[PDB]
Amino acid sequence: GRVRTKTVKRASKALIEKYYPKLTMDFQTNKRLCDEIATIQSKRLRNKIAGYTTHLMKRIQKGPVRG
Amino acid sequence: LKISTRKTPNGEGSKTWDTYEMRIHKRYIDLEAPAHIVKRITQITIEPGVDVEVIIAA
Amino acid sequence: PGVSVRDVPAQDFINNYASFLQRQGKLEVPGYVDIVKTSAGNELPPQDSEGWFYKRAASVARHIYLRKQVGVGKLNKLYGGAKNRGVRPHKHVDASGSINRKVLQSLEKLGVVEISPKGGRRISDNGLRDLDRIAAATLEDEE
Amino acid sequence: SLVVQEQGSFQHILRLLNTNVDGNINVVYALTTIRGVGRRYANLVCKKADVDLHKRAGELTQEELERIVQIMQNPTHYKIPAWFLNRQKDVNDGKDYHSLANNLESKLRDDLERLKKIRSHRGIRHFWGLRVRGQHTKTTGRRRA
Amino acid sequence: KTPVTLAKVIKVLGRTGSRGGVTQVRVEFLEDTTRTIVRNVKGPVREGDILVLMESEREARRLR
Amino acid sequence: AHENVWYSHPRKFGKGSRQCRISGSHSGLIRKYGLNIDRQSFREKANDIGFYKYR
Amino acid sequence: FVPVELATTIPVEIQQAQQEIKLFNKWSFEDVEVKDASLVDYIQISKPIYVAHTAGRYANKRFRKAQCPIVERLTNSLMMNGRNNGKKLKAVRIVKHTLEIINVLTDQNPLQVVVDAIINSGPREDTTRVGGGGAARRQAVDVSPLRRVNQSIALLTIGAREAAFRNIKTIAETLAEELINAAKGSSTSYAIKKKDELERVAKSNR
Amino acid sequence: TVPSVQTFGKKKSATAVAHVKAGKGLIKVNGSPITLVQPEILRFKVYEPLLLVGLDKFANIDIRVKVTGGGHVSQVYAIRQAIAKGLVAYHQKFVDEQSKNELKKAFTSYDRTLLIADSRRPEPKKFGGRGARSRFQKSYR
Amino acid sequence: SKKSHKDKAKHAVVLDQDKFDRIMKEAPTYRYVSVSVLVDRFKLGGSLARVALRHLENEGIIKPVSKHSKQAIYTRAT
RNA sequence: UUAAUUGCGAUAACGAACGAGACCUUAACCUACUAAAUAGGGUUGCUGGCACUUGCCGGUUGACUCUUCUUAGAGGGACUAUCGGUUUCAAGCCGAUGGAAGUUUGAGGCAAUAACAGGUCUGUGAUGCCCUUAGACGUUCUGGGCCGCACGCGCGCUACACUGACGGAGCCAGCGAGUACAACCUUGGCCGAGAGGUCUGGGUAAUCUUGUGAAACUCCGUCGUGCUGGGGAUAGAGCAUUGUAAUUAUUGCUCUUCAACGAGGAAUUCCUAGUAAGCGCAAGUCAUCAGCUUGCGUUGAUUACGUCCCUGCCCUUUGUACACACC
Ligand SMILES: [Mg+2]
Ligand SMILES: [Mg+2]
Ligand SMILES: [Mg+2]
Ligand SMILES: [Mg+2]
Ligand SMILES: [Mg+2]
Ligand SMILES: [Mg+2]
Ligand SMILES: [Mg+2]
Ligand SMILES: [Mg+2]
Ligand SMILES: [Mg+2]
Ligand SMILES: [Mg+2]
Ligand SMILES: [Mg+2]
Ligand SMILES: [Mg+2]
Ligand SMILES: [Mg+2]
Ligand SMILES: [Mg+2]
Ligand SMILES: [Mg+2]
Ligand SMILES: [Mg+2]
Ligand SMILES: [Mg+2]
Ligand SMILES: [Mg+2]
Ligand SMILES: [Mg+2]
Ligand SMILES: [Mg+2]
Repeated sequence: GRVRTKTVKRASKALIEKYYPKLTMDFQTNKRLCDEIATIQSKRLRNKIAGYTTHLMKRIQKGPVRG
Repeated sequence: LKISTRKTPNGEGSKTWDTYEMRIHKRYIDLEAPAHIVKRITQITIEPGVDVEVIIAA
Repeated sequence: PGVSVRDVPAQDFINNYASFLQRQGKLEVPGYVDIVKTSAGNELPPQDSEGWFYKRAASVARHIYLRKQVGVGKLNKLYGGAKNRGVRPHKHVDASGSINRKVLQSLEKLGVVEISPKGGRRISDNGLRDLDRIAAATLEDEE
Repeated sequence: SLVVQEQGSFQHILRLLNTNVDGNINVVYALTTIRGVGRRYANLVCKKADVDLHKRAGELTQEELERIVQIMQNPTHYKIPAWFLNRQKDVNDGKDYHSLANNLESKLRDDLERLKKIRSHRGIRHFWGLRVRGQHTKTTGRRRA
Repeated sequence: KTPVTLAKVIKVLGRTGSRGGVTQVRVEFLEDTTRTIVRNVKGPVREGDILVLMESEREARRLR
Repeated sequence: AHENVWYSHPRKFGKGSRQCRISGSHSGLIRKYGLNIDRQSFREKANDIGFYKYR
Repeated sequence: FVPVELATTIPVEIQQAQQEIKLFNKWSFEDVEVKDASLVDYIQISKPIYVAHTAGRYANKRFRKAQCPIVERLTNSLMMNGRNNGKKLKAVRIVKHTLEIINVLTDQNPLQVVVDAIINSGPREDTTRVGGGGAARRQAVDVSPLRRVNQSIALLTIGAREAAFRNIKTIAETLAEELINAAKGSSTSYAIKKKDELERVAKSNR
Repeated sequence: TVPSVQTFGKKKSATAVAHVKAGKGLIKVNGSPITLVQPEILRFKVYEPLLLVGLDKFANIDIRVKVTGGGHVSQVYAIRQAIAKGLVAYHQKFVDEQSKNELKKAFTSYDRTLLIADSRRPEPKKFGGRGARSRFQKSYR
Repeated sequence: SKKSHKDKAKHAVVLDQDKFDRIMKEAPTYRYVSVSVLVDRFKLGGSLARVALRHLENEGIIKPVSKHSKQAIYTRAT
């Protein structure tokens, strides 16, 4: 039952829309980028944000996507 | 430091309890050190909440 | 090579030590044997009417050899299980104290147990020597 | 290990202290079938009489029965302690006895009628047939049978 | 006689029954693998099991 | 109120030997660690004391 | 067979040729095969085990229950009553005694007897409640092979249990008798009797 | 210094600490040889690394295990895991890679818990029931 | 408080000479010997089941397969 | 699609707020850091024993050294990561692999709007009104009751026994708690058969009780299908403890009588993994008393991994003569 509610999806969308040249395919590098370029309070939310950012980046790499 | 307590002040209601608690951390330190500087350390850098105690043990 | 009590099974060593202590005339049994429950937990005396005291002494001697030092109350906690409290839930009931006290004094007379400075009683050089000797006896008895 | 057990001598029924007792049971648990004698007391009486514990009551000899019988009527003579006795301190004459098959029930009945006559609360409660040792009776023992 | 036959499931058609504890599958015979039936199972199944049937003309009907 | 009889009963122990320290009540008392506060007042003042709901 | 020298002397029989893992160092898992083809992959004699006791997470996913060793499942189903519910070492001892007893009677390596009894005592067609209250009946359906294994184990243990209850014979001996009788089609077995009756009832309610 | 390392193995509340040294094939638990483990019927459980690997693999290697906490069978599983992990760690540290990999292949292909600690631990109890996740009873009348 | 079973003594509480020649005659030809098996034939009470069962370990009349308590497992000597 | 008004989206809806989630506590994993005579380990001392080969099992608050386990701080770790299926190819689901961990990782703590004439004036020196306020419904003292018993019902405990009872022997935890203006946790040594008694010594606590040497459990024997060595209710007598005071048995212990009880109808309760169940221990009540509760740990499963059939819950559509709302 993992659905990744509003906050992570919106934050990842803004992260991609403002930092696409710096984002990569790897989860760990994007995790460090999420740490440095954004002030996520906790770290579980940070990991979820980085994971959805990686998923959206992979979808973009496959092709162009809506939103 | 834990206490369990019934929530209802009157016994009526579904049986529901709660557990209040603190933790005490101790972290003792011992020094093979000179006299005056050690005491001056004890009487300085005191924060409310944390309690300092000194035992000579000499 | 050399052998300690740790290298022999517990039950066989205890049985052999009880038999050896029974064979020789030392280790006097208190005059109140055949009488006692051995603990409030039990409801009957030992099934082995005579010789059970030797078994208890053997177990006690092995226990002091293995552990650091043991008093009387600690043995009371060790022996004794669950008392059938009629229609109430079972609990833990400490063993009888007089029996273990007499066991320890008899072991003192045999020289196998020495009074320890830290309280309680520990093993003695002569007694632990006999314990290793009879451990060897049991071990080469096996094969 | 095993014995033929001398066919023609193993008893099957006994009458020790005017109660019929089956002899094929183990000696201590055969003695347990007489009123006022339990497994502990019978076990100790058998132990003091030197008769074999694992023996069968229907196979031990006659003088064994009479020695056991003698032991279990004046226990204090045979080093049975002051305690472990059935009725100690004996509030009629102060001499610790041990009640037996007929004597136990009879003397319990005289004690009961003494409590009835003395007009004690315990006595009248016994006379009524209610609980004596202070248990609740709202839900306990609500059926005679 | 003893016409015990075997049938390997090729697909599971959901779970049926008023209880909701029985399932419905499409079984294909160990022989003549082009001949299949629909059958009701009472227990946990998945793609790969081999049911034992004492019948072959029977077809499963949804239990209501 | 003869002094020999008034409040003459011993109160060294039992239900009424100690009170609530908040309400003076003898019911629902918490004697753990010398709190001596009854349960409801404890629920009220736990956060001030240092007790919190944690798990 | 090449006794390895060590400062600790493990017994020779425990050192002999131990690339030949046995159940209780007595019975070989090889030579044991499943006669029925339907119940294969749901009887786990394939893997070797040195004890019928393993703290395995056999109840996390849906179908790992099959991968549990079949003897282990028999042990786990023996420990079934309130008076004896958590005791499993006792169940292991009972199963061990049953295996030696079965070895005594008709040697027929007892793992094969266990497997054959489980194959035989499992029903092949069962029934379900389908009646709509007023017209309530039973309804004939088929059983999953995993449920066949489960049910066979269940009735075997139930029969052993009520054979041992207030009876002279030990639980191990009653279990051995039930397993031996269910190895064949002997109707004197309780598990096979329940199987036969249940299949007959399912036949009556097609 | 003698080549020697220290490993450990855990159960619900059991913990076996095993020191492995270059010895003479000497396997003791709590100062007693492995053949006399507290119980008797889980003894093969504690021989299991020995026979799975083969004794000749560690014939000049000595074992000392101190096991504390938890009940009997939990302690036994703790010794099992401790001995297995000690063997694997020693082979990694001082012997070779392929040897340790072969030991891991022999182990993990059999009762994965031999090298991996069990994840299951007891569930805290809750009010409203005598069990961790059970309720008391209802009356309704 | 019932009376349904109506069981008799049904057990030889004491061994007899004819019963001894019996236990010895089918000491073999009983290809599996145990307490329950021995008492199944009405000739042993059950306490002496262990007595005669242990006695047969005298001249190797039967062989032990396992000697765990609470039961016994013996086969005929071959 | 989700556990979710959780998202993908379509759109007279656009932006938002509370709830859910996020968040904290806790349980895992840390041979990576910091460290430790209130935790452990190694080497070496000084010794004990057995072996005689240099080795084994021990003792010492003698030294040097270390932090793997035991601790607790800062941190790391998992985000469904990789891959394969399936999905208007989007949200997402299923499987395998690597993992410690892939049910929201497990368990919880808070937990929205609106409401009940739900409970509590008997928790409050919270309290409006009414009552009483002197032989008082105030306060205190003595004794009794809150425990009675023709009866019914609700939580449970012990059992009906062989997977057992009883004897010995093995010997394994984690939560706690513990004395000061009072008298707590008790080791150890002597007595007693036991409860218990006495003399000393520790501990205001990782130091002492305490490694709480707990039960179930394991090994060897006695019992042998007999309401029996099961079951221990009901009673008789005696010995002690707490208490100003124990009778209407406080409680513990010793001997005896040993009752109903043969797995329990209709009916009905709880529960899908360290779960249920068995087993006990600690803490709260406590001067003494649990068969209770709150927690903790030991041994540890069968059977699902689904459904709307019974009992209900959420959203939508529909009908209503209902709105104190199908009582
Ligand atoms: Mg014991
Ligand atoms: Mg026992
Ligand atoms: Mg019992
Ligand atoms: Mg029980
Ligand atoms: Mg439970
Ligand atoms: Mg560390
Ligand atoms: Mg994919
Ligand atoms: Mg959660
Ligand atoms: Mg008022
Ligand atoms: Mg008043
Ligand atoms: Mg009342
Ligand atoms: Mg209730
Ligand atoms: Mg009994
Ligand atoms: Mg502990
Ligand atoms: Mg114990
Ligand atoms: Mg009886
Ligand atoms: Mg209460
Ligand atoms: Mg479900
Ligand atoms: Mg209207
Ligand atoms: Mg109507």
